[PDB]
Amino acid sequence: AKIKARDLRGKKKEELLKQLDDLKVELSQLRVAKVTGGAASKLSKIRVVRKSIARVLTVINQTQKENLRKFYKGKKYKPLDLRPKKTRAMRRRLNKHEENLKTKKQQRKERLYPLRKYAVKA
Amino acid sequence: APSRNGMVLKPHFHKDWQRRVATWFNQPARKIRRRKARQAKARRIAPRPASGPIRPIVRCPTVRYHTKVRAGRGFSLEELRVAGIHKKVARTIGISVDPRRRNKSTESLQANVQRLKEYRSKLILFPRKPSAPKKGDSSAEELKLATQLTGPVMP
Amino acid sequence: MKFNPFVTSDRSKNRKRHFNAPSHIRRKIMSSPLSKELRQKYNVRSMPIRKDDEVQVVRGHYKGQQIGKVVQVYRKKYVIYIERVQREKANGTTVHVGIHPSKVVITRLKLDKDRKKILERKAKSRQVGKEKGK
Amino acid sequence: GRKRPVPKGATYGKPVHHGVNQLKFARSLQSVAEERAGRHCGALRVLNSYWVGEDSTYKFFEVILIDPFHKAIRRNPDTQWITKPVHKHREMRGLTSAGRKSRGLGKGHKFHHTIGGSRRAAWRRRNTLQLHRYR
Amino acid sequence: SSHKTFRIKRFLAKKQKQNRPIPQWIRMKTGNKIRYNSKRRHWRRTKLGL
Amino acid sequence: TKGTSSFGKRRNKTHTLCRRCGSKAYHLQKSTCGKCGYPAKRKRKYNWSAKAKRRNTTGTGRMRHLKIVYRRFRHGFREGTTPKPK
Amino acid sequence: TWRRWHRRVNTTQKRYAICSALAASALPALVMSKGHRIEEVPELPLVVEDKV
Amino acid sequence: FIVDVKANKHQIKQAVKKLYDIDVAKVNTLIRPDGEKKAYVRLAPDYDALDVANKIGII
RNA sequence: CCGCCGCAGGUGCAGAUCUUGGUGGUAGUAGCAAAUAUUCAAACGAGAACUUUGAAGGCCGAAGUGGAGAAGGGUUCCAU
RNA sequence: CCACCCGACCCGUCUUGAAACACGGACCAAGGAGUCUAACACGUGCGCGAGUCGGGGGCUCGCACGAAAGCCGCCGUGGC
RNA sequence: CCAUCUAAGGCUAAAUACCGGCACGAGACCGAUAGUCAACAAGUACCGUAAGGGAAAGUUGAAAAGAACUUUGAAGAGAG
RNA sequence: CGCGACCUCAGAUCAGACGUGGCGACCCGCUGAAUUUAAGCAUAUUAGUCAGCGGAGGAGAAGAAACUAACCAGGAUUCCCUCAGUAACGGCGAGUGAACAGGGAAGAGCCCAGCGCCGAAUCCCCGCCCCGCGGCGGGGCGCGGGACAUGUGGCGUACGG
RNA sequence: CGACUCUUAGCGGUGGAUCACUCGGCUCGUGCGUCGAUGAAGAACGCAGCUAGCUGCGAGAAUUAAUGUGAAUUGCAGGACACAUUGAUCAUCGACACUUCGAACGCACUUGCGGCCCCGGGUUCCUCCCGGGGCUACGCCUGUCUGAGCGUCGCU
Ligand SMILES: [K+]
Ligand SMILES: [K+]
Ligand SMILES: [K+]
Ligand SMILES: [K+]
Ligand SMILES: [Mg+2]
Ligand SMILES: [Mg+2]
Ligand SMILES: [Mg+2]
Ligand SMILES: [Mg+2]
Ligand SMILES: [Mg+2]
Ligand SMILES: [Mg+2]
Ligand SMILES: [Mg+2]
Ligand SMILES: [Mg+2]
Ligand SMILES: [Mg+2]
Ligand SMILES: [Mg+2]
Ligand SMILES: [Mg+2]
Ligand SMILES: [Mg+2]
Ligand SMILES: [Mg+2]
Ligand SMILES: [Mg+2]
Ligand SMILES: [Mg+2]
Ligand SMILES: [Mg+2]
Ligand SMILES: [Mg+2]
Ligand SMILES: [Mg+2]
Ligand SMILES: [Mg+2]
Ligand SMILES: [Mg+2]
Ligand SMILES: [Mg+2]
Ligand SMILES: [Mg+2]
Ligand SMILES: [Mg+2]
Ligand SMILES: [Mg+2]
Ligand SMILES: [Mg+2]
Ligand SMILES: [Mg+2]
Ligand SMILES: [Mg+2]
Ligand SMILES: [Mg+2]
Ligand SMILES: [Mg+2]
Ligand SMILES: [Mg+2]
Ligand SMILES: [Mg+2]
Ligand SMILES: [Mg+2]
Ligand SMILES: [Mg+2]
Ligand SMILES: [Mg+2]
Ligand SMILES: [Mg+2]
Ligand SMILES: [Mg+2]
Ligand SMILES: [Mg+2]
Ligand SMILES: [Mg+2]
Ligand SMILES: [Mg+2]
Ligand SMILES: [Mg+2]
Ligand SMILES: [Mg+2]
Ligand SMILES: [Mg+2]
Ligand SMILES: [Mg+2]
Ligand SMILES: [Mg+2]
Ligand SMILES: [Mg+2]
Ligand SMILES: [Mg+2]
Ligand SMILES: [Mg+2]
Ligand SMILES: [Mg+2]
Ligand SMILES: [Mg+2]
Ligand SMILES: [Mg+2]
Ligand SMILES: [Mg+2]
Ligand SMILES: [Mg+2]
Ligand SMILES: [Mg+2]
Ligand SMILES: [Mg+2]
Ligand SMILES: [Mg+2]
Ligand SMILES: [Mg+2]
Ligand SMILES: [Mg+2]
Ligand SMILES: [Mg+2]
Ligand SMILES: [Mg+2]
Ligand SMILES: [Zn+2]
Repeated sequence: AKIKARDLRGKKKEELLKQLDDLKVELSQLRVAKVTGGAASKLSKIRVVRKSIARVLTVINQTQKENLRKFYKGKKYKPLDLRPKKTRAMRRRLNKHEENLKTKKQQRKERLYPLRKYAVKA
Repeated sequence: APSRNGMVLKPHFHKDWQRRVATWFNQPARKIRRRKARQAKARRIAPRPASGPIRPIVRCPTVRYHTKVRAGRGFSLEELRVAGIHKKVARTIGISVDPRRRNKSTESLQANVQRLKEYRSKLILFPRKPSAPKKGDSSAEELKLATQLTGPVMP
Repeated sequence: MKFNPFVTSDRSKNRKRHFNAPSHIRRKIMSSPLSKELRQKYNVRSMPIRKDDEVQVVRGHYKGQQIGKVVQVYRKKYVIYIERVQREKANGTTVHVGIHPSKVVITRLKLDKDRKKILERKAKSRQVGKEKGK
Repeated sequence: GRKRPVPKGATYGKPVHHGVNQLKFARSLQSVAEERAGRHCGALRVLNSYWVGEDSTYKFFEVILIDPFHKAIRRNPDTQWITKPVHKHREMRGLTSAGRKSRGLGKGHKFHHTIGGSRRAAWRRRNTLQLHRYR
Repeated sequence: SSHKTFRIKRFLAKKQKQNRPIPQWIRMKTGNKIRYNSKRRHWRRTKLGL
Repeated sequence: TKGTSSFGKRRNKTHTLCRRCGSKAYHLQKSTCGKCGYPAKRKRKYNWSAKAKRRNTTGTGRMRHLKIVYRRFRHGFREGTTPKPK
Repeated sequence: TWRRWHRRVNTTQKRYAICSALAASALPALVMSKGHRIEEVPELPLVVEDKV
Repeated sequence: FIVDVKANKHQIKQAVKKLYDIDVAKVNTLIRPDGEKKAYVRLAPDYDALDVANKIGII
């Protein structure tokens, strides 16, 4: 049949691995057919199976990582791969809370002397 | 080599001048960019004057220019003290303050003191809370008269 | 005259974008006029040509009234093959001759869910522009 | 001072440039001390330094360093300036008190060499030929 | 030489695999200008230099 | 004998392939590369050769990661989000 | 690039050129000399109402 | 067999053993000039290579 | 693609032992002369002074024109 | 194209003097050398004139042309 | 005598620069010996131990319709 | 003897973080020629330039006077026009060469230490719970730990407080 | 009488000028102005059914997911559940993936040699062997633990 990532979403971990195994077995047979003569139909199935394996593996990896993110959600420390990447320099910049910190002296100035809305008559 | 009658010239072209030549092909683009920034700033700060805060009258120094006056950096602390304006408040309401300037003569001090008072009459002060006004300009005054004063404030 | 500063009028640029356009853009480039009856029926002037569309060749040596089906849209070559638009190779093999889709007129459209969605978008917009011109 | 590090004292030039000894470094030994402390501790920011002693061969300075990623530093708005990336290796760009003393900065008749921010900035401005569009 | 490191042997492997003529069907493809492999190395004429 | 005859005795390699830059300039006895300066931490680069600088500068390779950063910049380096499902 | 591309013209001389150009545009002999096909034009200068 | 260059004789023996459900007596590996690793996998005497080749599809 | 009125310039070649590309006379010329040597028959083949096989006459002559390696080469190895 | 009569040495160059037993040039094609910037002088053209000049800036709901053009005047600061 | 500031601690946007980079627009520019070295599998082929040096090279046709078939030749190559 | 406190040190694959290298047009800090000009040449010039080294950012650096002036005075920095090829420097040769005032572009000001007063009133880390909630945190608690009187924080900085 | 030679024209060659063309430069301008121990720049090797270069990519290798799009891709072939509308292709790209060397990180740079922890197998019940996973670089900050000192002291 046609392997679609949509169908693999609901499948369990065990049967996802089993599907991966059957595809890997089939690809090995196709590679045998490549060197043992082999019809054009068998050769052209190599790409179909190869991409089918990638489709199954992507679903497994995507499922496995999102489970980690749910487990590590709310934890103080998370694995580096599960952390925001962005750029090294953006990761090393002050956080929004630190950037919004004001000294009491600065807070007192803003309270006492706020910028006023005014107009001047010509 | 000189030839017949001519001026003795010493052109300052013995360094690698060709490496440091500033052309002005972005001058039209620079003028456009400055104009747009001026317009953007004016829209942001409306209805406050576009040019900026009011500046004082100062007399230009040296014998070459002491007959002329111009806009100064900011009103001195003595001028603000006589006018009755707190130095911290002056900046919020659009008055430039220059703590470095000292008034040597009373004529200059009175000229700027009068300038500050006349500015204060012309000022329309919007309340911080539109619903609740305390010591701000009248609703009628704010509603119609307020408009962005283009050009230097009280040239 | 063009006024958009972000749209180029450069001959080299427009030729470069045209001859290196990806296939999905080449689909739009390969649009063809609808027939008068189709234009009146759907209120649409032009559609991107599709395989299994009946067309008339209206320019070139194969111009005529014959209705032929589009059998292949070779976007890489910017040309389409029509079922009776062929010629005789030396050895006797019959090969289709490529016709640019702007030189054919669609007489029958291959309607499916996507074409019907596309047609009702163009007609809604053409009509909305009338609510402008008026 | 700073001996000219040429092999066997040979400079291979005109006599004006034949000097090897009696030469002086442009920056002070306090500036060099800050540079050494800053280079060794690349993860810290050099704030200032002060003298603590000297003998005939050595001068001793104590450099104040700040860790720019400690919370007591990043959560204090008065010291948040040192945590910004533009303040990386201030001692290596002549931005500490000891470093800036050698740049010729200052206000007035004495400091005309560095109008524009640096001696290089002033030299560039004064040696750039401004060719306007309309001449 | 018969004595060779793994890195040098792997390097010589890539150079042998690259030294092949173009497939004949490359020429039939649209917009083709490659009429023959211009990067063909002959062991006796031009040396790898390693 | 300094010419043709002396050319026959060349059978020992001064340089080999560098493990950092891939050029065949890794001096074996000196254990240093005359191209990139390996094993020095910093890359060997001189303003006296602009040609040499442009032969290996940023841009002559793959950009396996930069050309992803250039793409991600145009959207503000967003992460942790996906387009709405269809 | 630092060739002298641009040129200065005195404002008075620029204004004189506009005056001469306007004066010549009112002379049918000079407009026709520019191949402007005005043989059926009612008048020179040609003025039309402002609702245009 | 043509095998991955990363693999060693222990891995090749273990892979062949339970890919094709046979027993292996000896593994001799070489790296051919095109950079591939070729493994000569000699099976146990009870297993027949011709029989296994038929099940694989080699012949 | 050009005429006319103006505008602008990287605007006119025989030379620079000029630069790059091409082409001649020389000229079917000089030359294909270091280390003794080839011959007969057959085969294959469109085609044989030169390939192969057989026969003959020779040479290297064990410090080899023999048999194997190191370095270097890197597939040149082998078959078709 | 050819014939005949009279005339007729190979150009470029340096040079007092070149057909020179002075140098460069086998041949052909294409490329190939007083430019541009700043300054100054004088001469000529144009505008205004005891003045003259905005070149820097600003204004005109920037933007095909238009990066142009127009305007400023308590923008003439300043230059001459 | 007077004037003027208050060193030897620190922060700070704008106006400014930008022959690298990511996108984009334009030109009285060049037009394959020109324009970037590079319009092409170009920093490629190739050279050098190496640092480094570094090319040449665009165009069938509207569409391959890229010349079936006959004939001479071993074929390249011809004649129809 | 030993048991403790502190000080000065050391080890750890200790818990959690941070630096390295690249690019380098523009920017900052150093180092730094000679060709060249002077019809020779050594000071000078080239030039604080090329090459060399280090450090950054989207700008950098500079920056709120130990300023300019000498006027009826101006008033942080940077950039533009002008000042000006000027004052000045110079085998006073060749050559070199700023600034202040004026007009503009932009315009923004501030914080400590000290000196005092407030029962350290201050900060970091850890554990738990509640709420916004991709870790950004807010609060509450803890006879939890540590920093800190060799001085944290509030107030206050030459315009005075 | 010819050859031979020269000149001029026709045609044929040789050569690639000229003209026309231009998905390329050059110059100016504008907006933005973002790399890296969460492994960059660069290098190596590998990856397509037929594919060597260029390009693209990383053992999921000329691509996976997703979103948009809406019937192709194409030099040949193959697949009607691999010839698909239940989504071809292309674009976008936020998810996943991402070999070796490289600041390059166990040590060394030979695919050379270790150490610690966990899992599976060798009937493992020890040693040991094989496979797999995690970790093991330098500097530095805060904090912790373990300590050193005829450094300064207190108590006994
Ligand atoms: K050997
Ligand atoms: K001569
Ligand atoms: K001659
Ligand atoms: K899709
Ligand atoms: Mg305070
Ligand atoms: Mg302004
Ligand atoms: Mg162009
Ligand atoms: Mg020297
Ligand atoms: Mg110096
Ligand atoms: Mg800064
Ligand atoms: Mg600063
Ligand atoms: Mg200064
Ligand atoms: Mg100058
Ligand atoms: Mg050889
Ligand atoms: Mg020699
Ligand atoms: Mg050696
Ligand atoms: Mg072996
Ligand atoms: Mg031209
Ligand atoms: Mg010329
Ligand atoms: Mg010529
Ligand atoms: Mg001549
Ligand atoms: Mg002969
Ligand atoms: Mg001979
Ligand atoms: Mg003999
Ligand atoms: Mg013998
Ligand atoms: Mg002998
Ligand atoms: Mg003579
Ligand atoms: Mg002569
Ligand atoms: Mg003679
Ligand atoms: Mg001579
Ligand atoms: Mg000659
Ligand atoms: Mg010519
Ligand atoms: Mg005149
Ligand atoms: Mg005027
Ligand atoms: Mg324009
Ligand atoms: Mg204008
Ligand atoms: Mg005047
Ligand atoms: Mg005046
Ligand atoms: Mg501060
Ligand atoms: Mg041409
Ligand atoms: Mg070229
Ligand atoms: Mg070239
Ligand atoms: Mg740790
Ligand atoms: Mg660095
Ligand atoms: Mg740029
Ligand atoms: Mg001289
Ligand atoms: Mg001379
Ligand atoms: Mg000399
Ligand atoms: Mg100097
Ligand atoms: Mg330099
Ligand atoms: Mg950056
Ligand atoms: Mg700035
Ligand atoms: Mg102050
Ligand atoms: Mg000033
Ligand atoms: Mg003057
Ligand atoms: Mg002096
Ligand atoms: Mg100087
Ligand atoms: Mg000034
Ligand atoms: Mg205090
Ligand atoms: Mg001809
Ligand atoms: Mg030819
Ligand atoms: Mg997909
Ligand atoms: Mg070894
Ligand atoms: Zn290297």
